[PDB]
Amino acid sequence: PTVKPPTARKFIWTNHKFNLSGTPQQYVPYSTTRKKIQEWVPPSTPYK
Amino acid sequence: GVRTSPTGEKVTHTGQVYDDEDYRRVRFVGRQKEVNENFAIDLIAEQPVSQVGSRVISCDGGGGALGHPRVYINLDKETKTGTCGYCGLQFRQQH
Amino acid sequence: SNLIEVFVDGQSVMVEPGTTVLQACEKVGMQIPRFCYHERLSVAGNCRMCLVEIEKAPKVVAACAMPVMKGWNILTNSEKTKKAREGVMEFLLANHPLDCPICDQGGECDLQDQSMMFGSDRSRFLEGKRAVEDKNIGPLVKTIMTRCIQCTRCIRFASEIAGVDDLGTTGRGNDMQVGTYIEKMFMSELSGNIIDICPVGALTSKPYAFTARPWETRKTESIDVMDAVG
Amino acid sequence: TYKYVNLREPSMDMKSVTDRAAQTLLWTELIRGLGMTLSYLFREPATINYPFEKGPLSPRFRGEHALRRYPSGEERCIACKLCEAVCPAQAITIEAEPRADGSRRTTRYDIDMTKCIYCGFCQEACPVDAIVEGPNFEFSTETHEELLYNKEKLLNNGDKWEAEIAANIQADYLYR
Amino acid sequence: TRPTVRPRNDVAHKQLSAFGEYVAEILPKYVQQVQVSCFSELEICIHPDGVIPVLTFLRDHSNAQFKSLADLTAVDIPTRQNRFEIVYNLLSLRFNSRIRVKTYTDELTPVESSVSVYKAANWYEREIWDMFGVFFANHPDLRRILTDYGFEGHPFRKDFPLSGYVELRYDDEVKRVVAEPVELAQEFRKFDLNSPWEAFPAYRQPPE
Amino acid sequence: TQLITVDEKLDITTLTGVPEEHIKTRKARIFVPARNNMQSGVNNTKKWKMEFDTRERWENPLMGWASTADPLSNLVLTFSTKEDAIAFAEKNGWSYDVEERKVPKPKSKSYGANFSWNKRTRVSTK
Amino acid sequence: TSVKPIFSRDMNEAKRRVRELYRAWYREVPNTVHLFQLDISVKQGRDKVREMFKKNAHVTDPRVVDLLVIKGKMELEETINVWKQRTHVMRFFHETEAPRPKDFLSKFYVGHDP
Ligand code: SF4
Ligand code: SF4
Ligand code: SF4
Ligand code: SF4
Ligand code: FES
Ligand SMILES: [Zn+2]
Repeated sequence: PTVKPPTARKFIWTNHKFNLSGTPQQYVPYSTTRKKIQEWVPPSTPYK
Repeated sequence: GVRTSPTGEKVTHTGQVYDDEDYRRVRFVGRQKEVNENFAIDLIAEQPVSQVGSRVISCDGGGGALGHPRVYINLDKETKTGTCGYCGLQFRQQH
Repeated sequence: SNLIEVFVDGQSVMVEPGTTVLQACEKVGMQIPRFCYHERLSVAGNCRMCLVEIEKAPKVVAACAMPVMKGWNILTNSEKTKKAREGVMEFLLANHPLDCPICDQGGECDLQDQSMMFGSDRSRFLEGKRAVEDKNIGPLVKTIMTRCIQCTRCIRFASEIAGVDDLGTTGRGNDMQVGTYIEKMFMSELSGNIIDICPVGALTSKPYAFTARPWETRKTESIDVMDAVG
Repeated sequence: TYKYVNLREPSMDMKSVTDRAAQTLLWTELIRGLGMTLSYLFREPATINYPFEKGPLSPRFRGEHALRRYPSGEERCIACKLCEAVCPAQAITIEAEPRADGSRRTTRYDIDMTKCIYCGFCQEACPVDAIVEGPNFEFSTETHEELLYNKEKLLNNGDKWEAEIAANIQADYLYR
Repeated sequence: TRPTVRPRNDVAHKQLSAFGEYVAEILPKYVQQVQVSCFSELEICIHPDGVIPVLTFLRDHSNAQFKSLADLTAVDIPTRQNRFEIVYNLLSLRFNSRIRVKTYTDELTPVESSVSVYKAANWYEREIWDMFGVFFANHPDLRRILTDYGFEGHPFRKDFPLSGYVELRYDDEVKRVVAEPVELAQEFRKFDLNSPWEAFPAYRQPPE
Repeated sequence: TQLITVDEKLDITTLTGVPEEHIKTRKARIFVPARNNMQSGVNNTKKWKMEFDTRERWENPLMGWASTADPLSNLVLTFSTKEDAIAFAEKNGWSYDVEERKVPKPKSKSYGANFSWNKRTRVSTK
Repeated sequence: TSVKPIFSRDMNEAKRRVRELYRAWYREVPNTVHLFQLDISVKQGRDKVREMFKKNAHVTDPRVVDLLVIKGKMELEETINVWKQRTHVMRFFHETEAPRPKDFLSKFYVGHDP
């Protein structure tokens, strides 16, 4: 790769952080979705 | 190019962040909530809207058989830009 | 007693006089493929898919709107019937864009199903592929008129059930825009019904537009509410 | 046409039977087996020094599950669900929403790396070639949570490199 | 037609037709159907009484050897009063031909234990007893093969769902592995893929 | 050998092995699957599908999924007639509901009456 | 409407075979609790044996009773040998609650099961 190193793409990291398991810095999964059913809010305004 | 939640962590490109009365925040404790910090909404606006000097034009996306198939889009909107659904980038016309 | 014999593939069956060839084939079980016929509207003949080789005639005739003469013999699986269907299917798929990933009828198309079960396996027509600029019909119905195959079914539905008369053909040649001329927000009752009339992915639901694809869902019995008819 | 083994007889010539009896009494072909094994002793061993010399591979290895994106552009996927339909393990799970740009997009795109059998059907089924079987095969995961990838893990896995995946696809876009 | 399509050999078609007509006309007591496929492999459709005489006749008689026995599967079909299908498969060593002996059977009435005439059907009968429930009458040893011991339910039926009714897990309270009712981790989406529009016109059954 | 046989009902729910709650609580539905209206094709008709009622499908909070404790939820049995459908559902034990079949009623459509003279039937566009 | 029966003609031989099978299971239990080294007294095991016999006590088709005789005899063979280990014999019991009651009220606080 001293013959053709690069690519013409402006998003590649400048770190290349390696296999990072068994650290305080690794991956956890979660839900990449917004609110499902949107529960109701009671009115703060009272009566009686 | 990211926002930051009022809880103090990074939101995603989708507004999916948590409230104060959750527990998946506490399963995020100790290990980093990863987020791709290079979004996709703002990368469209940095592109030059090409002004092609014809009427009805073509789009492939940088490479034959490497990208999305041929879509031929129309440019008859005299003030609006024709948008490829695949590419996501705009066009104009100049006779 | 007022019955005419048709020999569908040699099998004789009695048909009420005056009705179409296609209802006789649906009586015996056959489905001649169709794009501009529907079992609720008037019978136009603009899609050319309904063809059939009726014997002792050198010319293939339609079966969407053919009256039944006495004692037919109907060949639905002959040679030039299949050649006519492959030809017409190859004609339809020319000026129709590559949108089957992003089109909102991936599981519920009609060009896809009938192009598999009757069409060719290779294409032609290297150049061309015109494009029609879309409209903004309403906030209820998303509209891309490029996928419109000009089949004249939303027009007949509007003018004969909706009674609104806000849809029309415009132009000649390839350039026949089906739509509304005056940039008017087409708003009426039963305008939600037009997104199931349109057999291709040209008139889809606006709020639903990109949330599923119809093989993942499962279908479930239910009853209409907030209306007295159900 | 056939060629069957073991049809002879032990000979009745005294020389042949005393050669077989010499093999019996004198451990001869056992020593010839020792000679063959010493002849493979004096070869040079074909071991690769693993963490410094990694093993040979193909241009079309099926690895890492990294997404791609457009040249100087946005995300390549569509949420058209073809990969989820073809996925035989049914490990793909997609929830789509469109965004403010008008073009259709996603919300959730999960691969169960536990369930993924690493076929290539999602590589060959994507009409825009968004999901690609990645180059490298180094996962080695402690917990069981970390083998459940989100869209952001896949995009960071595809933005830690694309030039590798771009080199592989530009090498072999002609076969598939 | 001439490329891209596997041709058929009408010589073997006529030969298997004449042979099946011969077998059907010389065993009238138990024969209902002798059907020939397009690809010329014979199927003989049989009442569940003459299993032992038809197999003894088809092991011998020197007009058809068929010493070789293969599989037996009773593929489960609802909307039949007699549901299951025993499919013997017979191969001749001298002749290079294959005949599928399909006898039908119900849920409870046994077929007559082909292990007495073909020694290769022992584990076949035991296995299909475990997986279906087709009993075999006067068989030496009937146990469970290809299931767990404490499991029951005959899982290759259509009434048994894809996920089983049990789910094992270890626990430390009772220090062992126990079974709980099933708790999936994902739904197993059974998609709708039956598309309309009649891809095969030659197989249109006559309706009511 | 033509033995004593009685001609009665069947009780196969003891032998199918599935426990009592999934036997007697869930109720089958025998229906002809209706035509998916965005297409127009009745090849997907002509069968009697047996399905079960759906039950709870919560959210697995680690991935945003749909788990369920329902083994019988994902069955469908394709049948040829309603008679053998009811015979099977009463053979195997569980309670059931049977609907009937609905067909397109034969109309009498004609292009020549679509171009009429003194009737109000007139296409007004073609 | 001719059906070949399995073993029995009427319910007499069915009752005879099933009480024979119960006699065998009665004299088979203490050998199992001595062999597999279980953790349960003889009384509780015999009570759940007679419970499992009393569960299906209302089936009158003799073919079905014969087929359950065959099922119980297969399990008796595979428990009188040392094939089925400790896990399956404990799996016959239900000590891993599942305490899910059959009220209406407690079925209402943990709902969706009428
Ligand atoms: S209507 Fe949609 S799915 Fe059908 S052929 Fe056109 S683009 Fe493809
Ligand atoms: S919009 Fe749809 S229904 Fe109307 S003519 Fe076009 S294809 Fe036909
Ligand atoms: S097949 Fe490709 S474009 Fe379609 S959902 Fe999968 S990754 Fe996205
Ligand atoms: S490689 Fe196979 S199992 Fe893995 S995600 Fe792709 S299609 Fe699914
Ligand atoms: S149905 Fe369209 S032409 Fe007859
Ligand atoms: Zn494009």
